[PDB]
Amino acid sequence: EVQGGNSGYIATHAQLACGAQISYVPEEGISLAQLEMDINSLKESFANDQGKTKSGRLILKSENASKVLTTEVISTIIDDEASGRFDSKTAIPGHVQQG
Amino acid sequence: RGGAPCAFDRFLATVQGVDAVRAVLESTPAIPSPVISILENKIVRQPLV
Amino acid sequence: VRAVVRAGIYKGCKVFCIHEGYEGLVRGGEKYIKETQWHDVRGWLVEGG
Amino acid sequence: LGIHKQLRFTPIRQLYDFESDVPRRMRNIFWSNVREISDMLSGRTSL
Amino acid sequence: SLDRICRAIDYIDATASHSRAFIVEVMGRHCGWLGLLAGLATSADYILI
Amino acid sequence: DSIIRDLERENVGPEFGEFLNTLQTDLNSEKPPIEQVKSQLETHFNLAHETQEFSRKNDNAPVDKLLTNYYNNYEVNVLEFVLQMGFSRDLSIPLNVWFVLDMISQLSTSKQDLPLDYYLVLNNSQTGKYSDFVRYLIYEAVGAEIHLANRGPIRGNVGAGDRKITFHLLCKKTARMILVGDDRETDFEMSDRSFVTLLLDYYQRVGTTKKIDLLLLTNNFDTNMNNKLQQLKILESLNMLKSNCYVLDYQITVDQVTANFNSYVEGIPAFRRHEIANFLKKRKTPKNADELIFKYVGRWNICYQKKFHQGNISIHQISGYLD
Amino acid sequence: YTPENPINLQTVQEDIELLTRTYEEDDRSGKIFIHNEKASKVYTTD
Amino acid sequence: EGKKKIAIITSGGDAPGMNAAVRAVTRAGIFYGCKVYACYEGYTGLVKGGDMLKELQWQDVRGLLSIGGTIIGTARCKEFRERWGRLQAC
Repeated sequence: EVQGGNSGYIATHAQLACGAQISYVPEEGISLAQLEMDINSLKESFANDQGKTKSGRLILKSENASKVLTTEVISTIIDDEASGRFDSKTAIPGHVQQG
Repeated sequence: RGGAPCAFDRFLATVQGVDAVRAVLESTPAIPSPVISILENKIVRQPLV
Repeated sequence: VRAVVRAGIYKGCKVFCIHEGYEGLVRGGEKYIKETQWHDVRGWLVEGG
Repeated sequence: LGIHKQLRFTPIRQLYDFESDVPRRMRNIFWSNVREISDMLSGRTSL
Repeated sequence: SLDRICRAIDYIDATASHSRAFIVEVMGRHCGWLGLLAGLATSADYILI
Repeated sequence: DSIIRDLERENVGPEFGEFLNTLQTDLNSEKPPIEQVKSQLETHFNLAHETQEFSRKNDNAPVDKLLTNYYNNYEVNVLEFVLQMGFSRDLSIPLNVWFVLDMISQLSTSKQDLPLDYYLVLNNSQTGKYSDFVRYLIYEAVGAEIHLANRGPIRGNVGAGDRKITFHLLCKKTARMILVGDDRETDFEMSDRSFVTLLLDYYQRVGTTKKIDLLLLTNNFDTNMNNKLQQLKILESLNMLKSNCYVLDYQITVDQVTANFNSYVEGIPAFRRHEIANFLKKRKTPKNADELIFKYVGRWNICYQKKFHQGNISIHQISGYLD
Repeated sequence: YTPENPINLQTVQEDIELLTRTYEEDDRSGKIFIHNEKASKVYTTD
Repeated sequence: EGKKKIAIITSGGDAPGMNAAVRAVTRAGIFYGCKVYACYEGYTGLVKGGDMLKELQWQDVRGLLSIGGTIIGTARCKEFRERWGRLQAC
């Protein structure tokens, strides 16, 4: 879960700087079709990890991207769809990001 | 005689109603004109005669 | 380097990483001039030097 | 006071009336290219 | 009591048809309040109070 | 026997039922039933010229030995979940069926193979009314006298290795039975566009997690819904093809859809990225937004590799996945 | 919604499509969905 | 006329569920590729069949499963007791 409110600037730049696979931004929102497409991407990504470097996978979700499809909801959907091939866990640091 | 049908009637009319349409399509002069009936919780096509 | 390897690959061209800079360029060969793949530059963002 | 491509002072009038979602949103983006590149580098397919 | 009466009238109204009249015999020996209010609540044609 | 009635009711030629009445299989002999039916077909329907010209008009491409020539004995005998995406409009139904038997026999040489599951989709109306005819021949080629179904997969042993095959014919009729829960009356109109989503719905309900290792692609009927490129872009989108899956696109007549196919599949990540991207503005309209082709768009990040091309017949293998 | 039948992003999208296509025809109305308490630990009534 | 014309009649005394029956007959008829025609006021509408025979649309039978008696309307068997009445209905 990313801060910045209705501005998708921080999640955009954090995606580039960290090598996140996806960044869900308030300007675009989160569609079910994109969510299904992106989950199938993860399904294929892990099926192709056989042989390559294990660098880890991130999805950055700006809190404002979806009020319904929340960090916690999104992650539960990933587990449901993953069918034991991989798991999903959330990371919600909070309004501490100020520094 | 008035009011909304009970749970069972809603099921009974909807199910017999669908079968009535099927019975129309599934017809030929050889196959007798039926009465959509219910027997052992099973919808049955009894002859009208 | 991660960016050059991936960008060049995406734009449909072979990327070679010249190891040990100019030394590798002058000495040449497979020893210093290796063809680099998209997954070969994995997690290099964090890597220092 | 702002960075634009140039460090420039922009009168509040033009940015409030024309360049902002004055309302409940409080925010048009520039980072569109950065987005395209990060999806390219990670193999993301949009719709 | 008024509620019981209206519950019956409501069921009666909940149907189709020409040449049909319906009589609702109401309990209430001394007053016509129940007859009048049922008549009002269910828009009855004629009340005998 | 019950099938011969279905074809006469469908306004089809008697040439099919006449074949089912002469269709015998001596499963006691040395020649495998697949080749007994294969031989019977070729000689009842005289597809001699049609097989010759199908090769001739593709620059002598061995149609009879496509997989065979290309792969080693191992490679072709390792392919276990084949998925044929309908018939070629350019070929006759008897040649189309023959080609499925030839393909099946091309994957069952060694007796040291794991079981095979073959999925034949009859996507349009013009072919869909041949499902039971196809199934009955399959029933004989595999000789399902080991342990036919109105709706169900044919299980037997096939080829020279008597390899266990488990063949499934997916069509609008089996689909029609599935929806009305095996009820007698199934004569309600079913869109071809509706057939793909329902085929998708079965794989999702069965929870099937086996990967397509050999894909047979072609030029079907109802191309507005049953397109070759879009067909692939959906199996790409849904994660249904193996990490190193093979894609075979046989045909005769040349279309833009065949030129757009090869361009996409042989193109660079930037070209694919943009290919998908254009189609989207060019075809996604509020009325058409719901469609399965704007939900399952393909994956640019998937990397194909050319392995064969002999005039309009080619094989491509999934070499990579960029992430 | 029942435990016997699978619930997912595709099924949900299909359910939304039906509801969408249904409402864009209506002109007595009001639609309902029946959710069995034990159907999905993800796609709940909520 | 391309399709099959199925006529639905609710005759006799009211019975709750007649509307649910009409809704199932209509909607199933449409689904199977027919045109469903309502015959108003029992057999009377079949005997004086003109404006008494009207088509029913998939939307016409909305919410009928919680209604009753009949939206087609009912009537007593009277003119359909005579042969000349049945002849006209035919």
